Amino acid sequence: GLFGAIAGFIEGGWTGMIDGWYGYHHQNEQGSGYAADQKSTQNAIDGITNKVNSVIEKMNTQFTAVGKEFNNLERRIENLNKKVDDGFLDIWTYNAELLVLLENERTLDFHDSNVRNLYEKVKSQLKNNAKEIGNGCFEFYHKCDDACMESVRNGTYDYPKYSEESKLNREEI
Amino acid sequence: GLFGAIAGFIEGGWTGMIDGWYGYHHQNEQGSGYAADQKSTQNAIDGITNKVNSVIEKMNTQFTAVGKEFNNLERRIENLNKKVDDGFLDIWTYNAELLVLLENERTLDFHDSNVRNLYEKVKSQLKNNAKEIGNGCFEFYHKCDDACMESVRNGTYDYPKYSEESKLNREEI
Amino acid sequence: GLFGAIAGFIEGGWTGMIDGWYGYHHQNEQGSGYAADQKSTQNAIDGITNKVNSVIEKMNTQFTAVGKEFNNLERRIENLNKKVDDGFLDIWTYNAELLVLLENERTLDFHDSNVRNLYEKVKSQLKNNAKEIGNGCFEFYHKCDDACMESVRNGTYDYPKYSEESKLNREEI
Amino acid sequence: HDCNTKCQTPHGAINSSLPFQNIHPVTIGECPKYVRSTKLRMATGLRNIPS
Amino acid sequence: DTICIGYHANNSTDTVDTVLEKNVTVTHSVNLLEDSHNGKLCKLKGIAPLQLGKCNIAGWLLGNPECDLLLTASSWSYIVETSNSENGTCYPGDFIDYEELREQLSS
Ligand SMILES: *[C@@H]1O[C@H](CO)[C@@H](O[C@@H]2O[C@H](CO)[C@@H](O)[C@H](O)[C@H]2NC(C)=O)[C@H](O)[C@H]1NC(C)=O
Ligand SMILES: *[C@@H]1O[C@H](CO)[C@@H](O[C@@H]2O[C@H](CO)[C@@H](O)[C@H](O)[C@H]2NC(C)=O)[C@H](O)[C@H]1NC(C)=O
Ligand SMILES: *[C@@H]1O[C@H](CO)[C@@H](O)[C@H](O)[C@H]1NC(C)=O
Repeated sequence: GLFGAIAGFIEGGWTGMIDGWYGYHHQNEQGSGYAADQKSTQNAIDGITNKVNSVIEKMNTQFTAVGKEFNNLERRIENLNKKVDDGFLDIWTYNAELLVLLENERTLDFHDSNVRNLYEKVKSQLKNNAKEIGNGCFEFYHKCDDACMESVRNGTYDYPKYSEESKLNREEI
Repeated sequence: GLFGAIAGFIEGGWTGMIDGWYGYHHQNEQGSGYAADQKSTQNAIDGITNKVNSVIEKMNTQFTAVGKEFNNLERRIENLNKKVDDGFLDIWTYNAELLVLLENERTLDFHDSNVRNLYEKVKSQLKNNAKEIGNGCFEFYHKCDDACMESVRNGTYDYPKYSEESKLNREEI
Repeated sequence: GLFGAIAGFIEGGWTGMIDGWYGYHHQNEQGSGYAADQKSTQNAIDGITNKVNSVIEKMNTQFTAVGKEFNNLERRIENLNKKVDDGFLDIWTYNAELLVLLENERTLDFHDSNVRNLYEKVKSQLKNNAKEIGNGCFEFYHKCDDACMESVRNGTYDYPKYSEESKLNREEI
Repeated sequence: HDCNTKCQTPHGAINSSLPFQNIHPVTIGECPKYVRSTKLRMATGLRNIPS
Repeated sequence: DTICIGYHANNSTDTVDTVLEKNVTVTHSVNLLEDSHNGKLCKLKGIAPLQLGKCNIAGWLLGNPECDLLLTASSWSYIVETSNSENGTCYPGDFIDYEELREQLSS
């Protein structure tokens, strides 16, 4: 992971999560579960969709191309013609393969990067109210519930509304 | 934003700032304003300049190319010639367009990335003496003035010279 | 540095370190030195090896290509043939050079990025037990020794085992 | 055969809208671009890490 | 009390290649390369090809006596010759500009 998240500080995938590519895990006393992130996932969806389509548009589909015949006094021009056929075939084969190599790296990067963005966007919301407990996990300095879990995934978690509670909790360390 | 800064944790642009691509906002009691960052901006300027020129150098300018005539017993070779003309035209059209797609993504990334670098380079200067107040903003734990504002943009802000003041300020929270 | 580490917050190289591309510096009372990181370095080694080989495989080696002769009533087809020779030569020259430009940027990025990953992976291990003393350096809130230095480079440093000691140390600031 | 295609090759007909094909350089109709490749798979998802 | 950020995963066995590493397993992927076919010679826009079978263009156009089955052909989507297309010029000789003619026939 060029962005250190995937196959990095967040070691694993969640075969549990099946909603989408990026998501949170939560365990409030009320219970556990998975909830994939709409905004990010839909973005990644949209983008990567655009990426495949953009690459494919650059490929005009091939029209009728049948080979040419030549008689035995036309060896030079039959060879010229093979040179062209082989020359273009090398170029398209090289372009196709090289593109797919390079762009596969970019795509995986993209996903790694989106994940890091997510994490850090949460981290900048919580701060004191929770601590970095490793592998993309926060631990709440205060008690929180399922409806509250939806404030996080909302991008609207109210840091003041629990800053009091978390303060006197954190300060017992 | 692959680097989460632009269109990310720093939501907007500053039609106010017209000095350069990257810059700070400040409001000391003495007054408000904008000041673009030389070092970064000039770098980005330089680099992106190099990028356009490098791409364009790779294009040898086209020299005289006029088509060829053929008589009605030369249909094979007239078709060979069209195949070459069309073949090269596909390749250059694909190269041109594909490059510009891909490199536009890289360029925007670059800008996003420079901005994040800037922010974090400041953040590593301030630490305690100020707090992460969101959307690329710091809030000073101590009072500071216009000439002091120039210490920040200087990359020379003296963390010790205000660490005392900020300490007893921060500790009142 | 697109990732802000190299030629960035970590200004310089270590002509001292000769074990590998990425490594730590340490000075415990027992003495100073350099120790390159296996896991990262070997990864970068492996990857960049794959990168060179992958690029080179995409190049089928050139087989016998000798030019063609033509008589003085064959100027059109001699010109067709030159057009093909020149056309393919432009394309391969452009591909070769353009690739190397673009991929050189990616490679350097890669190295910058690996370094940042390393730093941050350490930082997430230490936290309180040490402070960000600039240019990719930590300062231990507790005393530590050569065998302990190997816990860091191990990726297994025991944060609890010194959290006590560091606590009462840090709290004297 | 009594059979319908938008793309014919000496080996047989293709019925696909992928950009590339490695069946035959000789084509009639609207076909994918012939290439020498054996595999052309583009990632869309991310690295699959089950453990 | 906790929350975590994580990424999808599944039972896929799709592998792709990348600059940095070969044979990477991935959650999702499209295949760009078509490699299956009919096995068969079909109609194009509903018109059948002309099967020259054991004749070749010369035999067909000149009317080589072995090519009577073709006498009736008058429209086609494309022309097929076969490894057995040898009945053409039954009386020995050159067919001048034979390849141009074949190229002409092509449209
Ligand atoms: C290619 O073959 C497939 C079937 O093998 C066809 O795919 C079908 O798509 C049509 C039109 O969108 C649907 O109504 C069918 O139900 C699909 N088939 C199946 C089995 O799901 C396609 O029509 C074929 N095209 C050609 C030109 O032969
Ligand atoms: C791609 O990865 C797969 C799965 O990890 C590998 O599958 C193995 O292939 C070997 C060698 O042919 C088999 O004998 C093993 O039984 C397979 N192992 C597993 C875990 O499925 C495969 O090695 C890789 N392919 C290449 C070309 O490297
Ligand atoms: C993969 O997932 C599908 C359902 O999404 C399942 O039915 C299929 O059998 C699975 N394959 C494997 C190998 O687990």
